[PDB]
Amino acid sequence: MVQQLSLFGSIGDDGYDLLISTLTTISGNPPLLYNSLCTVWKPNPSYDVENVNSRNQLVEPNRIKLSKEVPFSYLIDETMMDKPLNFRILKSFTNDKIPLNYAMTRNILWSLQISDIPAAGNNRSVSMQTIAETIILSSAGKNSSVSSLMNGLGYVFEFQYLTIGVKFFMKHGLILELQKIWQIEEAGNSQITSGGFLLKAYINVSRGTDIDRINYTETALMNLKKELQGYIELSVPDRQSMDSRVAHGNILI
Amino acid sequence: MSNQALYEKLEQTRTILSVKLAELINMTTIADRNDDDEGSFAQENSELAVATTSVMMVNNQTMQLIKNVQDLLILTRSIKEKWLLNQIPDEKQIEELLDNCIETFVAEK
Amino acid sequence: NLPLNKPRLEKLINEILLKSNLSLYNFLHKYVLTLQLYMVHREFLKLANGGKFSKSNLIHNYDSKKSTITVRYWLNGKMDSKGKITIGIQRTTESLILKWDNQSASRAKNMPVIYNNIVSNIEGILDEIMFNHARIIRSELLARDIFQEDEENSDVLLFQLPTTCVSMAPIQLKIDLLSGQFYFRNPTPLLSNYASKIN
Amino acid sequence: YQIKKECALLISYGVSIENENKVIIELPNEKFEIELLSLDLPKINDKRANLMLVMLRLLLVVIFKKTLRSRISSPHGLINLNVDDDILIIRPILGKVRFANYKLLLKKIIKDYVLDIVPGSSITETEVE
Amino acid sequence: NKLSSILQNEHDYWNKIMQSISNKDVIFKIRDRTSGQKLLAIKYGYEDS
Amino acid sequence: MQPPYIQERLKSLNDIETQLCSMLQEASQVTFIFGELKRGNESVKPQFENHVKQFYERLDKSTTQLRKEIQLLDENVGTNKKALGQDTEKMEEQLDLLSAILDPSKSK
Repeated sequence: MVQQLSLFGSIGDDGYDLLISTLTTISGNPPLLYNSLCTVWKPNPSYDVENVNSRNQLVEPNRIKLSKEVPFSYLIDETMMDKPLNFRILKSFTNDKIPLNYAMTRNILWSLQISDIPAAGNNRSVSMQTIAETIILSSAGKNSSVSSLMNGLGYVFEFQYLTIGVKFFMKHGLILELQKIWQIEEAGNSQITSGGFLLKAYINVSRGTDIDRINYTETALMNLKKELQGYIELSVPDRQSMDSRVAHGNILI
Repeated sequence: MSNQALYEKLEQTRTILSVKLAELINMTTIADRNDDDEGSFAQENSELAVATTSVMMVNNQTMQLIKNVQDLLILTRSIKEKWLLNQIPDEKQIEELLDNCIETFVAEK
Repeated sequence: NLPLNKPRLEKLINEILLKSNLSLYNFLHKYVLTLQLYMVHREFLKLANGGKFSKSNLIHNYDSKKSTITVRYWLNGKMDSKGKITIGIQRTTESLILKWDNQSASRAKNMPVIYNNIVSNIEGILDEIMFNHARIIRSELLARDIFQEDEENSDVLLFQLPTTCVSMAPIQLKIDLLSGQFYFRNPTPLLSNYASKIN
Repeated sequence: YQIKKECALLISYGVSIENENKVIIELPNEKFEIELLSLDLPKINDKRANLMLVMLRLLLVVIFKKTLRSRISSPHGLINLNVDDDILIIRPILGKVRFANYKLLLKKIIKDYVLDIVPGSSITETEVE
Repeated sequence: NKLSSILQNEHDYWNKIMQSISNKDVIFKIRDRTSGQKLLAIKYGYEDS
Repeated sequence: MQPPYIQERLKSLNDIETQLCSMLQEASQVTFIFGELKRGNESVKPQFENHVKQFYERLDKSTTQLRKEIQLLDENVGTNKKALGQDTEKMEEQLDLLSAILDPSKSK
């Protein structure tokens, strides 16, 4: 469980290369390639959860995220082994098509994660969100599989998507991510972040009670934002967009 | 920023042109003009204050020309400085090399 | 060559003499002693950054109101003693003196406890105090007759231990001149463990 | 500076520091002196000293590369070098020399107590990775 | 005449500076502690290495 | 050495201040000639037109070229890093030295 303090933004791919150089001028570090695959699961509507205390609202149903890393050998087509595995490959990832299709992901079926809507009030300068996390290491039995496990808990699959981007590690534990997101269905693959990169700068705090640390984290994030003034505008997203409860449906992408 | 420098050089050039025309007309008609017609407007009422106004013109044109040229030169150097500063931009053989080095030291130690 | 404030000194001395009933000499002596103490503290600060005693060997605390310096050494020493030194103005001679506050040094014979010329040879005085404390501890151990005397080396203690059933051999234990922990020449894991236990 | 901080922990094995610019290593048959000196006949072991300097520089470069790799790997990890673990400069050379000395000593012991006593013994030397 | 003589003098020093300086290197302007003016400085340490 | 683009940029700038110096010099000669023209000798009258025309054409195109340079500044935007490899190159050279030490036939 962490308090994640975050700021968001977006950029057009035209400046992409330039942006990268500037980051290396500041951090002093080179970018590192990465990828991931997230699957979202929701409580089964076939089961009537009368246990939701309607007269008191002790709790509301929520959605579970399962993440995993996928090797690049599934994301590189027959035209791309010649180039080395570095960040420049992202320049060729502008098409809505991608080597990883629905059948391979179905064949695949980790990190389990749950979150809450950010803190209310208009006196917050950065998006503060609470995250509860655990890890699944292995399994066994006659039906050892992620799908069977989540159906045993009482959850069913809803959708999935694939993230590819680069990471920058700066001082004080600040992490800056440049991402491209591909939604995947049997109908096909569609790039929601079409013609651009999604930028997200964030820090993690282990204990929410410590307030000196939280103040330091906010100071670092606002200093970073004030450093990038004039190039990219980093902003607090909409509090109602980062809500992932089942009752109301929307997805920040 | 750069647009401000553009504008500043603009008044720099127009001021050069205007002061040039002013000193030209002043020195050309420095020979005082007497015309009986009322249309002409040239007055030399107090004798020596005429020379005072003349040296006035001299000092003004000197100071303004020198200052403008020096400002332009400093501007050019500043541009060049901005140009310079602001523009942000086998293993196996080693294995036998170290093996020979370490065995040589072991023999020689 | 010090940049003395000549005019301020002129007015100060003139005012003192006008209000004088002696006092000027006392003030001058006090200022000289304070300046000497301050420059001694500055030398300590310069040395501590890169000195041999940087790693917690020596700690110095300076008080301007009492104009005295307390020096604590060998923090990891529990042999019924605590290494303490006091640098301060002597009442009888009105001079800055260094005293090694130790009862073992108090009853020790033919061994001076008070030293002068601290500025010139502070390092030499510290080395002498270190060696004297080590010698006192070694002499106490010899008096207890647990370690035999080493003729070749006066700072090495011989402990008799049987390596085998018939063998009866000495082991050389030495005293660190910086922090003062006993150590063996080639300690075995058990020997190292018991040396740490001794420490 | 790294040599000083590393050798401050090797007093128990016969390594000492003379002054702020000199360190001394003693071996049952040899002596090594490392000095930092201001500018103000080819012997047998001159190449030995040059090689020692070269490998010391190489080990420092390796330390720098390890530091950079650890820094890039993760942001949270505070980069505070451990003297017992990270600083490895004199340890490999000293270990090689003393291991050679002990290998010679055990060779002599085996020859005296086995080879000279029991004829026909066959000895094979191997290194295991 | 005075302006031409002086000015060509600083072009002489200017050309000396231009053709005397080589280049990758971390170069910036710093304010001297004693002088207080802007001077060119180069970072050559291993701090970032 | 610097990349060439900066080299011709600095060459153009140097040409700019040399042109400014030439403009000042020509101002000096035109001021000189106007004195004797006021004195009353008409022989150097034809030279006056040439001097004025050359002075004005030197004043104009210099500012035009400087304007072009400042414009180049407009589109040139968007178009310790060495430390990231610095240790590496140091590493390389050190091993090279070892090679020279390792081979006694090359130490001559």
